[PDB]
Amino acid sequence: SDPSSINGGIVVAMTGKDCVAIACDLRLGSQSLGVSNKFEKIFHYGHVFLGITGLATDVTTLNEMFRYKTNLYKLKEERAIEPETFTQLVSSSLYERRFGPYFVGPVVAGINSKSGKPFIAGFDLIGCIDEAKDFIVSGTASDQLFGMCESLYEPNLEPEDLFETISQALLNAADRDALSGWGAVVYIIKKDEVVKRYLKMRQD
Amino acid sequence: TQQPIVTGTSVISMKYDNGVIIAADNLGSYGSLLRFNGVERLIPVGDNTVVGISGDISDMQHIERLLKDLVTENAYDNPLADAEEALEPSYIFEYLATVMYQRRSKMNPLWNAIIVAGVQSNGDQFLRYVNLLGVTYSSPTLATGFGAHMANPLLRKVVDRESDIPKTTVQVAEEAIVNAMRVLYYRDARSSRNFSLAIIDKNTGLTFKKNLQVENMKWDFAKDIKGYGTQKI
Amino acid sequence: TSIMAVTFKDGVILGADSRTTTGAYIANRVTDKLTRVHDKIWCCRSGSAADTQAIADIVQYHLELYTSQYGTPSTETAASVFKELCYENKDNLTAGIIVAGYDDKNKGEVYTIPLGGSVHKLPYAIAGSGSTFIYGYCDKNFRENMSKEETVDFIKHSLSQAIKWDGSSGGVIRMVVLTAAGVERLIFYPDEYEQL
Amino acid sequence: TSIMAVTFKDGVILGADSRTTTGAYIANRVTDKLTRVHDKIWCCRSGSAADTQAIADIVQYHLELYTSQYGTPSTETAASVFKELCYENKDNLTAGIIVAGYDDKNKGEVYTIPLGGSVHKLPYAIAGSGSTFIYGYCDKNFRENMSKEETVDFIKHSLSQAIKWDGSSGGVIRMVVLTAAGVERLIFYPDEYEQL
Amino acid sequence: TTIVGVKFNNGVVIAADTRSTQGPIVADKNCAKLHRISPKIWCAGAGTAADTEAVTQLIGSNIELHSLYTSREPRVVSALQMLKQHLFKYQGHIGAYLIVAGVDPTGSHLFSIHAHGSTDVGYYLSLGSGSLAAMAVLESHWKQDLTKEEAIKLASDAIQAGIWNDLGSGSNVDVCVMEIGKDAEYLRNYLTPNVREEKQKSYKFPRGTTAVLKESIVNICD
Amino acid sequence: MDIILGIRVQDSVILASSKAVTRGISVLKDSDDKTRQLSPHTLMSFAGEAGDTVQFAEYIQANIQLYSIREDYELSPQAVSSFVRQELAKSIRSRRPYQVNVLIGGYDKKKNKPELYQIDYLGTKVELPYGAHGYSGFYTFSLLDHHYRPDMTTEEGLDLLKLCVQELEKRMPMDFKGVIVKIVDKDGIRQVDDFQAQ
Amino acid sequence: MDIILGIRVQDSVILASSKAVTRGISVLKDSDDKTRQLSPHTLMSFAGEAGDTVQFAEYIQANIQLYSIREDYELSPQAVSSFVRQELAKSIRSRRPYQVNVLIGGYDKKKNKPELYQIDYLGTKVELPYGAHGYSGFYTFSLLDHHYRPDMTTEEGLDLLKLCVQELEKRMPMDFKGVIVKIVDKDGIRQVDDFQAQ
Amino acid sequence: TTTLAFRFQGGIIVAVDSRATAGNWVASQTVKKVIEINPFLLGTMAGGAADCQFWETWLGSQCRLHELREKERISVAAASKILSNLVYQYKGAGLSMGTMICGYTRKEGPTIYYVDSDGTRLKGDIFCVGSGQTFAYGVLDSNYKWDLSVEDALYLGKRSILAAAHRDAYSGGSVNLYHVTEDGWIYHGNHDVGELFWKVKEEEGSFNNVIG
Amino acid sequence: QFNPYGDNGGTILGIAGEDFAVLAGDTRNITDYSINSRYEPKVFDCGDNIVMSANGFAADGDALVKRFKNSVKWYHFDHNDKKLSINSAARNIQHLLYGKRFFPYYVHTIIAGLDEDGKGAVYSFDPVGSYEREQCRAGGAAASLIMPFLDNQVNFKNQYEPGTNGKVKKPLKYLSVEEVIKLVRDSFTSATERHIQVGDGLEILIVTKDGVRKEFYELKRD
Ligand SMILES: */C1=C\C(=O)NCC/C=C/[C@H](NC(=O)[C@@H](NC(=O)N[C@H](C(=O)O)C(C)C)C(C)C)C(=O)N[C@H]1C(C)C
Ligand SMILES: */C1=C\C(=O)NCC/C=C/[C@H](NC(=O)[C@@H](NC(=O)N[C@H](C(=O)O)C(C)C)C(C)C)C(=O)N[C@H]1C(C)C
Ligand SMILES: */C1=C\C(=O)NCC/C=C/[C@H](NC(=O)[C@@H](NC(=O)N[C@H](C(=O)O)C(C)C)C(C)C)C(=O)N[C@H]1C(C)C
Ligand SMILES: */C1=C\C(=O)NCC/C=C/[C@H](NC(=O)[C@@H](NC(=O)N[C@H](C(=O)O)C(C)C)C(C)C)C(=O)N[C@H]1C(C)C
Repeated sequence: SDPSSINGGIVVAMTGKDCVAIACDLRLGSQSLGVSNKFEKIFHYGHVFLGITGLATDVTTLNEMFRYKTNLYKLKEERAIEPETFTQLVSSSLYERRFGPYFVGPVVAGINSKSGKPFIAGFDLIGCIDEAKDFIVSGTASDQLFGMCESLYEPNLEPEDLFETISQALLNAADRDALSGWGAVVYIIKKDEVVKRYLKMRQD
Repeated sequence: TQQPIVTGTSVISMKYDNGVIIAADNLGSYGSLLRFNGVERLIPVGDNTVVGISGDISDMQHIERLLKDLVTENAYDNPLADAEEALEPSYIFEYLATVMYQRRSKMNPLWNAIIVAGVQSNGDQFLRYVNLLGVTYSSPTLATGFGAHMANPLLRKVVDRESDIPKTTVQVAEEAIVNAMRVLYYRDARSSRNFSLAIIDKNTGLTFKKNLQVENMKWDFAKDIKGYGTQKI
Repeated sequence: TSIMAVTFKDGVILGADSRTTTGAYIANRVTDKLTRVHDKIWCCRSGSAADTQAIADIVQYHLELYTSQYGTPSTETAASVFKELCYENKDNLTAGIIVAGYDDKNKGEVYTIPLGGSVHKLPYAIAGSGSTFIYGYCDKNFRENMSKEETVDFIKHSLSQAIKWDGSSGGVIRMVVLTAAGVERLIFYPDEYEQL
Repeated sequence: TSIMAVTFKDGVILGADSRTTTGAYIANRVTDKLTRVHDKIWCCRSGSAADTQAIADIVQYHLELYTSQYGTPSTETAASVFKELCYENKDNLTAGIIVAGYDDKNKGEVYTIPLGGSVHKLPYAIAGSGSTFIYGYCDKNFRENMSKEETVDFIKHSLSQAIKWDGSSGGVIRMVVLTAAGVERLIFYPDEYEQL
Repeated sequence: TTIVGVKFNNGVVIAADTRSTQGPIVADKNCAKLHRISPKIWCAGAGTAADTEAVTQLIGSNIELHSLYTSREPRVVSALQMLKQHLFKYQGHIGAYLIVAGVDPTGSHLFSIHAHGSTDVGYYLSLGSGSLAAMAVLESHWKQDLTKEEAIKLASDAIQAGIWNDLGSGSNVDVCVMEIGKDAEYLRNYLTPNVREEKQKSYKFPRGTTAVLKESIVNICD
Repeated sequence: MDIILGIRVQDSVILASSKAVTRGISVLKDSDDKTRQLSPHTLMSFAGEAGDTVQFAEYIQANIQLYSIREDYELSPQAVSSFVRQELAKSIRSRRPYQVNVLIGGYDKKKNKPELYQIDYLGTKVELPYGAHGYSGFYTFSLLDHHYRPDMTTEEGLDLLKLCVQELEKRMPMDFKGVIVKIVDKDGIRQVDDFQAQ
Repeated sequence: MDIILGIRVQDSVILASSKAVTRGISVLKDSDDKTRQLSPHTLMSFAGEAGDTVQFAEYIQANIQLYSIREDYELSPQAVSSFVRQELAKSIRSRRPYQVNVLIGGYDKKKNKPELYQIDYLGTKVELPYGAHGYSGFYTFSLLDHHYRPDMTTEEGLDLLKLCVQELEKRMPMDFKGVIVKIVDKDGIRQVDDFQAQ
Repeated sequence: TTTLAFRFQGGIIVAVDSRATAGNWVASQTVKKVIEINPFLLGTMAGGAADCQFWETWLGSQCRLHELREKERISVAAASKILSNLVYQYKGAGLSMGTMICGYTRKEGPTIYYVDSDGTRLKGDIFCVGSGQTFAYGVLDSNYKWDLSVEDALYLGKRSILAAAHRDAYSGGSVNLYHVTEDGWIYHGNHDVGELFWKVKEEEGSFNNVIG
Repeated sequence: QFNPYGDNGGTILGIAGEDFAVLAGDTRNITDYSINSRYEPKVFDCGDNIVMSANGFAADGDALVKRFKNSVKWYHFDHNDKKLSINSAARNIQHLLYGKRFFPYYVHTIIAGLDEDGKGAVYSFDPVGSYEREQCRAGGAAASLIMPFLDNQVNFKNQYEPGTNGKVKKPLKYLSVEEVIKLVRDSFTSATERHIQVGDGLEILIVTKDGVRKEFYELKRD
């Protein structure tokens, strides 16, 4: 039935002190059948990251679309696109399919290279922009993620702390969702460096 | 399983320092036809309890007989029928609640929303709701149907929490009620300008005001409204 | 909704209630259902607000352009443009419209355009949910060539009964008088017409 | 179907059209919708012919037995038996009934029992498909305690308008006068009431 | 959602709550439902959030171009006509319910549009799920000839009626004042009556709590 | 449904596809080859709606062959699969979408490695050690989840299939009439003519 | 559906019944015996709805056995079948009807002749040289219509089945896991334990 | 849900998962899908929790009455038929249960009966019931032999539920093991998949797929 | 057609300590987007140190509690005011619910008390009676938001001993009533932020060998 519930999966972003984090599970199943535990849902164009939950085919399609668009954007603008701008591009791109949308739940995370300010935003399937200053959740376990975040979260966490927090939010939420899990990955983003870690979680 | 035919709209109520107030217009609609106009939807049981009913009127009339029967019955072999053993609001409610739920449980509901207002023997204010599904609840203010959406927001501004009851006088309360009735007359397309209002005070008893009317309405600005956008005359 | 148009000795008068609804909620209680499509050609709208407004807005545009090219349009012509729109788009419209206009050679004329898209020229016309309750009343009280005073009364009485029985009708009664003298807007409040 | 009952000075009068239909076909044009349940307690039937007849036939039986045991029944009592039947069987009936009776202590009384099964005592009542078209007319012409002549007129006028607009109504107008003097049947033909 | 519009003796003011929802879940606890069409023409929107934003920017964009073309200040009746004809073209499929207001060379204006394209005009209006709660307040306190401050109180009170009584409404109160003579003043978060109480505990985890399977640096430089 | 299996061993990809073709009440053929060679080192198996199945396969084939002639080069397996996904992805939003599922097995002569791609009619692409379309998965995914190693030989792999095919003949409700096996490797594509008892 | 076949040769009746029991996606058993002995010389095979099938068979069994004890006699095959039809005929108009089809093979020790009865869930009874319930008919009825003789031996009959069972394993879509055969004759009922290669 | 029971040279093995789902929501990971009818009788649960859990408890009561009445333990066949016939009484009403009745009696030896709300009752050596059944069958079918050390059989059962918990989204939590001998049933622990998976992966070299 | 069922929202929570247990619930009762009451008790003391709450459809929830309380009353009559053990209560609730298996009490119920060893106990049931004892459990509208949290903070899931290379799970220590009340409050204030059917107030009933004690805290009213 619900297209956004065929493959499953979740994504979640969070802001910390001069840093942003974004994580996702690795499951890609077909209803109850688990099919792949290597389906990362996070992508990036320059220093801007994009996570996408929803129907796998569209997740793939949107990534290929934003790569196309961000590449041309760099060639013409002669600079990499910023988080805020990209958010707009994501929003208009989705609304352009207003009456036959892609079944995805996009999440943007990054640091404005010019202002150094952390940025995260979520969108409904037709572009409605939700720009939160703390966290953004998406996926079949979004309710669980909201519960986790609303409690675990606290402002200006240091990278090392934000990592614990985001990982625990993701992990415990996925464990209550039959369609999420099968491995997770977490990105900790700072002005200078970006670290990627794979979490150890239940495989059921 | 049925479907209402002749119906009454909102029933609003709230409780003040000494008692409770309840009101309801005198209309009995038949779809969009404002068919009947002398319909009393406030049923006094004894004089410490008043039952306000909305919904299907035929079912209302039925619930009315049930109530009068309850009064007659309570009197049987009861030397304290109008003393220690008279009907209490809580009894009348529990009975109605019971009946309401049994009926929905048999898939043949009494298509109504009911509010029981009154004063307990110990002076306590009683105010509780029950509908065709058997659902029940209490609050400093209670309203059925359309009144739940428009009257409550207003009435709650007077008694927002428990500690507000003792600070509210009958004047203030009755005022809120009368104003809510006006507002409902403005936006509910199934409302009437005439209505009844009843007060149940632990000191003054039961005051049942019939034939009220919405007064002091603002309509003058209507003359300055022309067209729906660009029209000038 | 209760709307009517009556032709009398000096011209024609349009009348309407001011209630717009969405279910049992009165979205607007001071609505103006008497719409101007030309100097002395007005209409009464019933049915979909969105549809009747869109239609009226277009007719107004057509008559304005018509005027620029061939001078003043007749009341008949205005009814014709409405009809064309209501008939050709009958499958996507819910508009019951009454067209009333005053002209120096014909006094006042009234054309009723019901749901189907047909046109009917008449001495007077009633429409809207409230109209059903006053068919008898109006048939027994309308007279041709009444005076402005009698007409305003006939309308005030008719619509008060419509507003009385039909829940979709209410608010104030609005009137627009179209005669050689010009255009006059009348407004009557509840307190006045309720006790008639 | 157009049926009404008006209480006046000397008692009460019941009126009805005589058209029964099945679709657009007039199954009967001389129908008698004024049914007797007792000497001076009659009713007006609207809705299902089968249902209203079955109901009436039963009430009549109940009042006859009631009479055998406790003497004459009140008009109120008759309305009560109808109501009991219409309410308890609301899911399988389509009967809109008007109960009118004359008694020496109360003059004439009128109880209208609509589709739901509720009861409403009134100065007069109207019902049936035709009734909608005369709500305004009747509200503006009924007066309490009119004379037999005025009442017969009020009814003849009201029903002629109902018959005029509602296709489900037509034929002759039938009346039954219930007063201390007895029971009188009146009949009015098209040629007479049409040009009123 | 609760959005209202109130006229006062020399202008017009519009207000709204800041709750965004998806079913019974709050999507955004502080979104902005007030949209700028032109400097002095703002619009409050209810319904499908993406729609209120898109249609609002589309007409706004066209109003900007029209303004440059005609060398005149935008007029509210233009925003109103462009919006309604658009919504009408889409047979109500664009879930936008708007209250559009502002001041222009012809005075101050207050209208509302419904998803299917019909428009209203008045001195006080409300839309959204809190529509009824807000309107009860307005029906109880509006009077002709209100001062800028009176109007802001009334508008702000109506939104609260929504925030507190409507589950679909909540959080803060956003206001925008458009006075016939001055610049329009947008008051983002004019009221913030819903601050979360200090949490009972901190859930800051002791580092090393999460089991990591593998690590690596990501190359963002080209 | 039909049985479409794929398993990528050490230096090759093996595709097994049921041979039965049933229409309603009767099995019309027991030697059907549900496969198309897209290029000398790229093989694609398919299953799905009666007409779309072959129409889509042959369509993809034609294009890959045309690209080969024009460029005098053989697109990598990855590239071929990406092309196929794009095609199905378009299809999913077309007037009448291709109801076809496919497995793409190819040997990347450049990277010198075997590759297996699973793609459904929605345009969902995933690269796996082994995969399957239809119900087959429900049985084999845990068989292989158990007895599977990255460095297995082509011989070991074929034995692993034998294991899978057996389980399928034991628990699957239908008689798919055995499978046709094919191996894609550095030397191309060949069929294991002797599996009906291997 | 399940395979329920019956063929009446010279001095016996032979019943063949598929052994598979499948539930949705999985075959749960391959040795199921879809039969019940009603009396020493009367056997009944059945197919149909999951629960009703056995419930009805055992019910019939109980009654026939009770009649036997009470009368110290074995009802003729004809009588047994007439009882069964009456039972199904009642069922068809009951609140919840038995969705069961049956074949009744018996040897009338009195007339000294084998008899085969076909009866569907509607209470339709017919006596035939050979019969079948479900789809099996669509294949076998013309096989037997061809190679069938009244005076055939039990041995010839079993060969005729082998012919039928083969065609069914060739053209039927499902894997019914072979059949269990049984012979009813003057000496009673016995099973052909060796048909999985006879 | 995944439940399996199989007969072998050393008696009967019964293994189940412990996850309860309400749609895609994971309600619990600690549900007991095995009902201990008595020292020699076990029942497995698949389908609706309430239905199985309730009726199987009821079954225990019926078995106990039988024993008091007849002064003897009820046969596996009879216990399973009590449940079978009860369930058939409700056929069409909506009961949802895929059940396994397993036991050991002197007269029957190791016995396993499959009983579902359809009215289906079957005796067999191997049965896998639940949304994860196919997965369990995959592992079980290709490693089963009648000659398995009571310790090897135990692991095969455990491993089969592990396979299912991994692939099936509705199966998971932990594994509950049982061994049935004529002396009765012997509980062989609850194994959380959270630790079991990694252990098995590392030690066996399987699940080589998953990234570790 | 007639729908015999409704949804009054609400959210409940139950946590077990070593010698105590708690059952909490918001005090908001709703119907669609309207609030019926900001304070309508949902967790009840049924005697013998048993606390229960049947959340979901209020009519059914009340009927059940009533029926269970009555069951306790007769348990006393029939067995000399003998205390009804919590496990026994649970088996009884199961029969009450399954009794209506084909026209279910549209509720999710939880009960709390002490077991026969004085230890804290929590039991939760599904609409038709499936039940199990647990250390903690959330039920209702925001159950999906609270549970994950409790899995983490009460049973220390996905938490490992720092520096143990994620090989040693954090041990299962046991919360004190004070530490429990904190989790309860944070669970609800959090739920209150994201779920429109949660708010107004939080009522907690605490069970110890000394009886049942109540605690009440307000929650945002928007
Ligand atoms: C006259 C009353 C009528 O003639 N007929 C009743 C139908 C009312 C139409 C109009 N009001 C609306 O269109 C309102 N929107 C609306 O009703 N939307 C539907 C809904 O049920 O919500 C949708 C399309 C299913 C709103 C735009 C005001 C009305 O009040 N008509 C009046 C008169 C012509 C204004
Ligand atoms: C008054 C008119 C009404 O009040 N209502 C209109 C419905 C008419 C009822 C009655 N006539 C009949 O019942 C006739 N049968 C009939 O309509 N059958 C249906 C049909 O459409 O054919 C069936 C049930 C679907 C026939 C029995 C005369 C009628 O004329 N009502 C009058 C007045 C009360 C006689
Ligand atoms: C005002 C509240 C309302 O007026 N009405 C309640 C419906 C809410 C609308 C909006 N939130 C959304 O639109 C959410 N997205 C969404 O609903 N998408 C549809 C879907 O079914 O998934 C698509 C368009 C078919 C999400 C963007 C939050 C909302 O909160 N409305 C507010 C106010 C205007 C923000
Ligand atoms: C085994 C999984 C399955 O075999 N099948 C999936 C369906 C799951 C059923 C069971 N969980 C429940 O039954 C839940 N309760 C429930 O669904 N109640 C119904 C309702 O609509 O509320 C009632 C019966 C109408 C709840 C108890 C978790 C489940 O998880 N099945 C497992 C195993 C047997 C526990």
